[PDB]
Amino acid sequence: WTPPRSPFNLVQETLFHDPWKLLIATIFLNRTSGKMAIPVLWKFLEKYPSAEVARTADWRDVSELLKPLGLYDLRAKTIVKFSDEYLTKQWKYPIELHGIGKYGNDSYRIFCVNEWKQVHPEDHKLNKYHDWLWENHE
DNA sequence: CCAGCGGCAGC
DNA sequence: GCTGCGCGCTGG
Repeated sequence: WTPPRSPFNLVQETLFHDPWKLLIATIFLNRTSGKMAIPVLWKFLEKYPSAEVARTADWRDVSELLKPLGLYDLRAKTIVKFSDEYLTKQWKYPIELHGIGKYGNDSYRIFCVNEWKQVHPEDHKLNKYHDWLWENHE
């Protein structure tokens, strides 16, 4: 299953191949504009390229990267725990994991698995993409 | 110069 | 079903 590319160019479209990276991106976008968040996301993924590395990170280091985005303490701790649960819990949907709610779960179910027809997003950008998918389906 | 704004956990 | 977390951005 490969989610098709869209005219909205959501970052999920280029990260769906790695569920952990896609979900980290959704966390970076919590109450944070993509214009601010996504540049720092590339910085985060360089210093921490996988759940295995991020699980062992000092949350203070992560916080330093997140500082100018806001919500730098909460989310730094969330990212570490989420990355640990991502590899230790035997989840089917990432909503089961700490730090992922409906928005991250809707993203996973549209981009990482072929479940977009079962999804009813409430995020604006997800809705743009999902509405376009129902249109151009066939 | 100023204030409104861009998910999720926990209780 | 309510609150805290939070910065730089942006328009006026």
